[PDB]
Amino acid sequence: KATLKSLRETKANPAVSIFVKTHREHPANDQDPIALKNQLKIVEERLTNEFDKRTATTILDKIHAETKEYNHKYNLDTLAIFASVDDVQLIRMPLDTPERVVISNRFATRDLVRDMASAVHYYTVVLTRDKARLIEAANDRVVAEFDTDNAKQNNMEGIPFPIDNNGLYTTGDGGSDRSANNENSYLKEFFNQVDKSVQELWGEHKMPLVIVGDVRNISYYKEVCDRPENIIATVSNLTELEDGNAQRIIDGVQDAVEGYRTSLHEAALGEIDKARGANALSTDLQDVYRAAFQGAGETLYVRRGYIQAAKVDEDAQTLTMAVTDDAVGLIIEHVINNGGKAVFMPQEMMSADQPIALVTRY
Amino acid sequence: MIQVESMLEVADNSGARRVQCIKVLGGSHRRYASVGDIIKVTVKEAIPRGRVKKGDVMNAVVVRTKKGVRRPDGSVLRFDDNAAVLLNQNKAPIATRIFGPVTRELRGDQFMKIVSLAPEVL
Amino acid sequence: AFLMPIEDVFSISGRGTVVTGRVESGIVKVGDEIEIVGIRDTQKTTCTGVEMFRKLLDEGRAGENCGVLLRGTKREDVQRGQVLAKPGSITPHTKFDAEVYVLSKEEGGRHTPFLNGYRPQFYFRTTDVTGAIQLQDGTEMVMPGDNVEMGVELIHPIAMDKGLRFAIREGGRTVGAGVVANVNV
RNA sequence: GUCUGAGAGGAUGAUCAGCCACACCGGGACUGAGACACGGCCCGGACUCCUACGGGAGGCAGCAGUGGGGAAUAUUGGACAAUG
RNA sequence: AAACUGAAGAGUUUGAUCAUGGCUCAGAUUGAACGCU
RNA sequence: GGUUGGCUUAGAAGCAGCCAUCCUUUAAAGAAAGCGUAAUAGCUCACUAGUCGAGUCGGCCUGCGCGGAAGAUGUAACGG
Repeated sequence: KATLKSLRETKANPAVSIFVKTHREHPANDQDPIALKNQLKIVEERLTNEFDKRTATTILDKIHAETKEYNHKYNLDTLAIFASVDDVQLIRMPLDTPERVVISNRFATRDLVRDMASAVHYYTVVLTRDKARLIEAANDRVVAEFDTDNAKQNNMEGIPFPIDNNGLYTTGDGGSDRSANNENSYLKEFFNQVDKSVQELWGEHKMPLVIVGDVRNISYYKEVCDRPENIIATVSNLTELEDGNAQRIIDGVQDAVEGYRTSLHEAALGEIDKARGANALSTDLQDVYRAAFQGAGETLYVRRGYIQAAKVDEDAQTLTMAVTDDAVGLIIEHVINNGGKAVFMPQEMMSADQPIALVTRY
Repeated sequence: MIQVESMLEVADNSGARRVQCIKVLGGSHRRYASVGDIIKVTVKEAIPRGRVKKGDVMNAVVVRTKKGVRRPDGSVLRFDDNAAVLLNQNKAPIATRIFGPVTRELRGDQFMKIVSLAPEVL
Repeated sequence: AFLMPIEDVFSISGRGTVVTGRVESGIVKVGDEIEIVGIRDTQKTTCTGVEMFRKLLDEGRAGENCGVLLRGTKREDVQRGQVLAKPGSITPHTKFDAEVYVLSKEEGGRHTPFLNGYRPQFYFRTTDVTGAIQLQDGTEMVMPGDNVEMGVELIHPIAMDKGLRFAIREGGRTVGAGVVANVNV
């Protein structure tokens, strides 16, 4: 059970979630073993205090049987351990979380939820005066390259990718002269055909696209695009457009992808304001928890690191200030479980005085 | 009569010494700025460790011109230099001292601060 | 007595720390012994002048927007929210009983009712402060439009006494009004 | 002279006493036995303030004291009774 | 009569040793600051 | 009226969707043809009775018409 679709459904007791700040490079990862030891120390002490020593010992030996072969030279940003009385699942995440221990019925999966909510799937259109390429990219990896062996190009009414610019002027025949200065018009029409192929492929999937290429090529394409509202980013400082591989292109578009995610988080503020005006936004922790538990909330807006402990009972729907170690984690779990959405807004865009908001369904 | 690419002295202590007009504001094809008219400037010469630095693009108001300003009786009033006072984003003065005289065309609401801080007003 | 909510805190070299506001009661004069009661512990000072528009004033009385110098006190030991009271006139409190009237949807307010454990913002004179509402024993809900006597626990002390009105917001949207009926300890 | 050192040396030049230099910055002098004058003058300058916008004023490195800087250094006291 | 009175070493390189040699410490002092009192 | 049909779903109450279309007071009333609600609520409809009083309703085919119908020197797409 290494996935979010299994952690939320393994409802053990006690369910122990341990988070360790790890490092990818040396000697920063030199203190990763010590951090792991300290987190397991507090885990053992709390488990003995809250439960029996036998159930602390079985859990800790199970964690140790899996962490004894851990290589700390291959650590990502966070090491998450999900331990039970019977199973232990440890996963490495490129997300940064604050080191903590959560002992509850369910596994603390708000970091997995945030990582999945930050997911961006997009197209990369790589332009050149000589060719066009199309890549499908998920977050920071290439999904596919759109070459000859693909299903999405089987039944195509346009030129399939990779598209060569075999214009009559490029080969030197066809009925045109260089003294006519038609080259810009030729580039515009070639990019128009490229956009035709892009739209044909996009109609079956409908994801935002990033335009990569020279500034002039991007210009011509933007003026020629049939659906220019779906364009979310343009990068003109990416190198080796014709020979570099898809992973290299996706590596080079990551700054623009992050800027796009930031723009989405900025846009979320307007919807929060609309809910506040319509009287459908709850910002108190008690009200937010009650609405989330009774399934009244459609969107949650957390401040990306707003952990809070409280006394929560699901009988009178009360939340008194400190117990549950992550009351915000419980709110996120209820919102997700009742078919809602969770948005983890950045700190510089959501105030620390009001770090949680809930757009309710009524 | 100040147009784009004309240089101006700075009649204030914002830190700038010379500014260059890069836009006469207030109209599609507007040609000249006289005294009291708002211009976009680039700072070409700034005092070390001042508030503005060389290359800032900001607002200024023309305060004196070599071409001169006309008066209702038909008199003209000419200065030996073209000078400007730097403004903030809301077109409000950013200085606390004014150098040299100004004219009464700055009288009003926004540039009353320049008028009150000027050594002499004509 | 004399009371002035502190609005702005700045300083003049040679003269000292000037705390401008609006005098709501009494008068202030050069030599008056005063106290700063509010967010932090009470600090006892003396008045060394009153001015307005960079001009010395004869005396500042209730109604005008006068500013006042404080003797010795520095400009990080006073902040917007405390009040310059006359010694012993008022006391800094964090627990009280109110006559809170919850706004209804028609006037703004909310659809949801106030419930015990709710921590809205409390606007006393010229300062907001988080405070937990504790409904009087025998009640777990307060519908909008009603008006009941609850007990408020502020996070940090606010100078107040029985009679002071205040507003309860939840984001800049007013969700209730109230008047302190009794201060506790 | 002070600290250190057995000494020779080394480090240092608060408080007390002698000498020198300076008095917001640059410059000039007047009066006088004595000054190029800390709480005098003239000119210029920066800064601060008053103005009726024409013009004016000012200098705590005196003693208290303020703001500021700082790790950090005090009273907005009394008397000329004593020595000057 | 007197002003003529004053001088300590230790630890640490080596398997051990002697030497060399740096580092460190025990003293005195202050217009001292900070912490506890 | 059983009844918020069962399921599903945060909620699914005639009216998101999936599976039946049953019964009762009936002159008649769909486990509902629409609007509406987060869901209920609410407004209609189908249907029935009453009023009035004579023809009326909806498909099919066929002829001729209408819209769909924006361009560059000047009407300028009957030669007038």
